[PDB]
Amino acid sequence: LAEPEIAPTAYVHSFSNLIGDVRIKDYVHIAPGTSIRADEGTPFHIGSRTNIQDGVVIHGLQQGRVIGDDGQEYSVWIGDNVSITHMALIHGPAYIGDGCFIGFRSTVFNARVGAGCVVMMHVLIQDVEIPPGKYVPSGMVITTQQQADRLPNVEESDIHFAQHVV
Amino acid sequence: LAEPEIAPTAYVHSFSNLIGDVRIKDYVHIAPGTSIRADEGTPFHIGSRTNIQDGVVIHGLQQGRVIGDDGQEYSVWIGDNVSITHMALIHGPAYIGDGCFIGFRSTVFNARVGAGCVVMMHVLIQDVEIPPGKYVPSGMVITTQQQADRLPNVEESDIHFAQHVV
Amino acid sequence: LAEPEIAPTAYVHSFSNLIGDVRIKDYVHIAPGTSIRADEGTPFHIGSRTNIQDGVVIHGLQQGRVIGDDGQEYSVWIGDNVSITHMALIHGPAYIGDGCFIGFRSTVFNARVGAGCVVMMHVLIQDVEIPPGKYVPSGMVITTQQQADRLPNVEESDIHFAQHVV
Ligand SMILES: [Cl-]
Ligand SMILES: [Cl-]
Ligand SMILES: [Cl-]
Ligand SMILES: [Cl-]
Ligand SMILES: [Zn+2]
Ligand SMILES: [Zn+2]
Ligand SMILES: [Zn+2]
Repeated sequence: LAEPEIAPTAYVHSFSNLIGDVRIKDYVHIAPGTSIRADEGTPFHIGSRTNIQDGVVIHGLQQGRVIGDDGQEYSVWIGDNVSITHMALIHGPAYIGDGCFIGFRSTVFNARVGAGCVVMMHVLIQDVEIPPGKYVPSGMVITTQQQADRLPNVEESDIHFAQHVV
Repeated sequence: LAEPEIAPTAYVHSFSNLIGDVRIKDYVHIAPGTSIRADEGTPFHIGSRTNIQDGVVIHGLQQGRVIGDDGQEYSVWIGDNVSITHMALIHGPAYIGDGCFIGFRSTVFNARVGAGCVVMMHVLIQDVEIPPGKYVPSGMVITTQQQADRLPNVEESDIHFAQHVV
Repeated sequence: LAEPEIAPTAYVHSFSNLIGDVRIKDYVHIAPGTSIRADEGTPFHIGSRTNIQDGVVIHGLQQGRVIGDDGQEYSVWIGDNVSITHMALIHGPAYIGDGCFIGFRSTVFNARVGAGCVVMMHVLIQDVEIPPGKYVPSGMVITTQQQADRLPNVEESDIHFAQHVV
């Protein structure tokens, strides 16, 4: 496999299982207890200032890609200023836009989550595109575009909540 | 504890925490980031060509067994050609039949899942017997036999989905 | 960081990622595959005879504390005789009282769970106080005090179930 590209100012805990063509940008913080393996789906991108918390798995299917902001194909693209919180599963093909909060134990698989979404806890997002700036309440199972298209907009209190957590 | 029995053609990543009387058959693939410990409930069986993905825990209660295809008691029996996908929890006593797909973050505990089931994501299956060839949609919490007995049959698109993932 | 205080009779598996001011009392059993890091929120308390099972993460927010039984502030307080079962997430600020069962894949975050509760599988408890002696059925997402105030009392069969698991 290709080697990870780890920006000089990124922090990757030595316990993180980081493998393959994972392109990690400035000031990223990858916690212990994480698995970020581009051994099937590849490449991955993790944007600047993004935090990957303990218990997260990031993996990808061999087949299936999203377009990154650079126009290249990725198995997983996670933007800048994103929080991928404890036990989240981000499984390629997946795009998560800048500034998103992905709350505890939530999954994004075969999906695009627009910039500035606040996804709460114990959520499944699969097989859909979530527009930018949407809020997903805890426990929601979003598997159809019809559901995704009904989601509420992020409110000030949702932004406040996310900022408080991270 | 007894030692694992690892078939010559099985692959067990060195990071896997594999302990006790775990009987692993031909062409099994056990990923890093897995825990498969027969230190309480024992023994375990993992059938040929089965894949155990990163984030899975397989454990068992000291008391409580299922009958394997060989007539012996097991804490956990997982058949041939099974996919135990990321973050699944298979907790003995448990039987999972040949050809099952167990989707991301799903749990099987004190239960039997018949051959050829397609269990989707964020599912709980507990205290029930799922007949062969049933589909469990994402997010379902199955804790009574009445619920298990209402499940739909696997359709071609469910089989196609599972094959595409694995 | 301060060092953990590990009681002489506590068992902490060498694979456990245990960091910071974590105060572990008599006869505690911490499994492999656990993460218990007081590197942000701190301190933590884990009471006597409590079991932390494989797959659990215990972490805390930098800001936000609960009052322990000793009157001191904690990020996470887990009482005596508690079972924190596989893949549970206990995230500070959090208080879990003596004798609680926290079932598989359940989360307690920014919440107080009174002594003697039986919390089942795939539960979220967030932003609430659960009174002592309440039962939370599997799959419940408890995010408001109104929901918490409707919970049923633990019955003999719930106690029997918990004892049987642990
Ligand atoms: Cl973390
Ligand atoms: Cl999980
Ligand atoms: Cl894997
Ligand atoms: Cl354990
Ligand atoms: Zn995968
Ligand atoms: Zn167990
Ligand atoms: Zn945390």
